[PDB]
Formats: sequence, structure tokens, C-alpha cells
Amino acid sequence: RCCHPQCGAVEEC
Amino acid sequence: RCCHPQCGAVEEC
Amino acid sequence: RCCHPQCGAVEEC
Amino acid sequence: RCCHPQCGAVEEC
Amino acid sequence: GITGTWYNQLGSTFIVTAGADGALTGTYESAVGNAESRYVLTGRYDSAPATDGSGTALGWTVAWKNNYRNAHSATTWSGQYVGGAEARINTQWLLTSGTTEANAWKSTLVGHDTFTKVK
Amino acid sequence: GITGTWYNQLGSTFIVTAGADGALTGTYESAVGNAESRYVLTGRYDSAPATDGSGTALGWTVAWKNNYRNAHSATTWSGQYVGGAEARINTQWLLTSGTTEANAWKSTLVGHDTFTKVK
Amino acid sequence: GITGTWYNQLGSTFIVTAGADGALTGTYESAVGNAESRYVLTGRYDSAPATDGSGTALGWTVAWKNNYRNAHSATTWSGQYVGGAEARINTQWLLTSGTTEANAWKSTLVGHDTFTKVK
Amino acid sequence: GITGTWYNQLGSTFIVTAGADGALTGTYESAVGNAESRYVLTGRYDSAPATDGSGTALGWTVAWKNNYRNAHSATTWSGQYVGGAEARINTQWLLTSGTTEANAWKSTLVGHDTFTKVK
Repeated sequence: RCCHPQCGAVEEC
Repeated sequence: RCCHPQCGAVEEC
Repeated sequence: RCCHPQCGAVEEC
Repeated sequence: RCCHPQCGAVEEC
Repeated sequence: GITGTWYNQLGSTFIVTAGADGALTGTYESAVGNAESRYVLTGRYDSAPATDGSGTALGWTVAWKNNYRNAHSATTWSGQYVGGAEARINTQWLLTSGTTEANAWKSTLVGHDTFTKVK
Repeated sequence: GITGTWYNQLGSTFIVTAGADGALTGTYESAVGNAESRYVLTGRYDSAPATDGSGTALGWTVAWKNNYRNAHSATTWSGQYVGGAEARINTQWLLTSGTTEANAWKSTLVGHDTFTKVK
Repeated sequence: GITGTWYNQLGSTFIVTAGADGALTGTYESAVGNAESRYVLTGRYDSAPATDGSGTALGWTVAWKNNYRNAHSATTWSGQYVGGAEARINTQWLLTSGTTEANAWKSTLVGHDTFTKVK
Repeated sequence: GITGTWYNQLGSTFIVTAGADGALTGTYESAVGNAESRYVLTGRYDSAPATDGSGTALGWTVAWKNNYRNAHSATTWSGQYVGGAEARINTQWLLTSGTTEANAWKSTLVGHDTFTKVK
């Protein structure tokens, strides 16, 4: 879901 | 404490 | 360039 | 007129 | 799902009616809800939201003047309605006060309110 | 002094009527003014501003849906009207899109527009 | 009371050190905290807050680029630290992306985060 | 292209140095530049922006306290640098004041500044 560091992304999209 | 309608003011200051 | 109504889009993208 | 550092205040109000 | 009474965390009550045409009309008042604390509100909402589970975009304005008081200011709330057992309207707002040219730089406050169907 | 046609820097046209009660009604459209790019706007303004040279607080909302298109979003403009030979409405706005729970954090854009009576 | 590890509601971890001079330095990372998800942060805070029970004003910035990834954007958080048994940092943020001139109008997102000492 | 002296419309001067590591350090002062009106600023910027003509994302913070004064507040500017013969840094800012619990709702002001290399 999250693909930006801000929303707590862990892995790359 | 609140003197503006925004913060729920009841009494006018 | 503009594809949202707010930036004044005239046609759909 | 300006009393806060951000609007470029030079003197203190 | 939007029509009805809503409450925020500050102690204000939002009474609104959602028209089939996308119009929002109602009143914004204090917890008590006395005549002097009642203000008119008008706004718009997406009357045909997506069906992918997304919220319903909306916004409204309240000018802080009625037949008794006038705070020479106006607030606009922009956000979205999320339906469900725990429905809510999540917003961010902008409160602008009428100011002189010299104080225009600090005329607008920004904040956020969450409205629920239960106090 | 508010009733009339206004223009911003992006190429949009704001046509509004300021009611005696403090209501704002009108349409927000593209420079060309085609029917498909015309949207309804409603808002409020301070109908009895201060006489100390302060601006007039106001705000309005536009849900980006008409009978031809729907962008599942709404924008609210908050600001003040300043009269004079070079009248202007200085605003800051919030554009909220209908989103899923997971995308709610990036649902709102913020910006600013200055409207003038001349293009 | 500011130095330490903080957590927000989105799953991010804020590790910061508050200098005696008013400097804030540290790192912002994901729940996990792997190398590719760590970013440098720098900011400032009021090192001599009022003693009337008011919060401590502060702010910091994170450019979303490290030695592994680059999101061509930067976020600034502005808010205040409130001490106590349930201490927290209440903020509002602005996320700006690098854009072309044509997309500059929609370059900035606005939101709010609440950080706590406990997950 | 970022390192140097910048001026906004209000009458403030922004002196900054952009480090190779993405760091921004400098001072924010009044037009006169007197010691009492000089404040430390720190921030971050994208040290490897896109090459498609997009701007360079950046942000910085200034806590309004120096060795002479303290306004118990802090401002963060978020925006982007646009190079060229008419270089500019377009920003939006958030000014948060330290407040009590009761006044937290009105603790943050929002605005926008455009900095240029010429007064």
C-alpha cells in the first residue's frame, strides 16, 4: 500500500 | 478559556 | 498538462 | 507594526 | 449517511443536511446550542463517490457572524466522510480573520477536526 | 464589492454573488467557461466587517462534480477580500480527495490563490 | 524530555537528540528501521520554554533521500512538545515534492502527526 | 545554486549554505541584520534532484529564540528551489507557538513566502 517513506514504507514498490 | 466560536465558546468574553 | 478541474482544465485527460 | 521576528521585527514591542 | 448531527472533540455540534444535488446546509453550534452561539454553514460534497471503498470528499464554510455576535473571521473545513459502524468525517481546517495589510501574514490558522456521530 | 467576476493566476474564473445575509453563491470555471468545466460554489462572508481598514473574511467550497465530470474531490478556499482600486481576494486552499483508509495520509493538498478583477 | 525515541500512528520511528543550544538531530525510520529506510533529520526547538504550562515549540525537516533511495521530496513538521506521564509531540506537517512549473500548484500535501513515547 | 542570500516579500533575509550531504545551515534575519534579530536555521534539501526540469525539494526550521530574545515559537518552511536567471524558492510555512492545552487549537499559523536573490 504505502510507497513513500512518510507512511512508513519498508520495502520499495 | 475559549473566547472564539471555533473552540466551542458559550459565554462571550 | 492540467488534468484536474482546479488548474483550469478544459478537456479530459 | 511588526512585533514577531518572522515579519522582520527590528525592535521589541 | 452525512445528514444528521455530528460532534467534534472540542465541544461543538454540527447539524447538517446533505442535498441530492451535492449541497450541504445546516448550523454549527456550541455544546449548549443557545441562539447566540448558532452560525449558518454551507458547503458541497461529492454526491456520487467512488465504490472502491474510498471516502466521500466534502467541505463547508462558516462565517463567524450571526444576529448577535461577529468575530470577523471565517473557517473552512475540507475533508472526507467515512461510513461504517463508526462513521466519521476527518477534516483539516483554515480559519482566516479579517486583518490590516500589516497583519495579513498572520491572518490564517490551520488545524484539524474529527467529527463522530456520538459525543 | 465582492459580487462579480474574479480571476486567479492559474487561469480559472470565479463568478460570485454576495448576498445581504452573508451568503456566497456562484460558479467556478475554466478560462474558456465551457459547460463541462463549470462547477457550483457556495460559501459565506462577513457581511459587517470592521471599519479599521481590515479585510473582509470569507470562504467557499467547490465539490469537483457537475453533470459531466466527477473528480471525487473538493476544495475549500479561506481568505479575505481587500477593496480598493486594485481589489483582491487573498486565499489559502485545501484540496481533499476521496481516498481509501491506507491513502488518507496523502488526501489533502494545500496551496494559495490570489484573485483579481482583471486578468 | 525531548531526547529519545518517538512513535507516530503511521508506523514510523523518530529518534532524536535535543542539544542544549536548541538543535534537534537524529533519524526518521520505518517500524523496522532497515538501512534503506533511515533518513537524516535536523531541526530546532525552544530551549527555554515558558513556565506557565505551555508546550515547547519545535520543528524539523527530513529530505527523503539517503544513500539508497530518493523520493525527491521533503517534509517539515511544526508543533509542540507536551511533557507529563503521557508526553507527546503534536504536529502538523507539509510534504513538498519537486515538480515542474506546470504541477507546482499541487506540490504540497498537508497533514498532522502525534508522536508518543510508547508504541 | 541554493547557497547565498535570499529575500522574501515581508522584509526578511535568509542566508544559507547548502552542504554536499543535503544539509542546509544558516541564519534568518531582519532587513537590517542587527544581532538581536538574527536566528539560527537548519534544514535539508534534495542533493540529487530529477533532471526533468523539476524543482529541488527542501525545508528548514527556525526556532524564534536567540541570545537576546525568545518568542516561544518555531516556523518551518517547506517548498522547492527553482533555478534560472530568475531563481526562486517557493514555500509554504507553519508557525507554531508554545501554548497551554486550552489554546492548542489555535497554536499554528499557515502562510507562504517566495524568496528571490534580489530584493
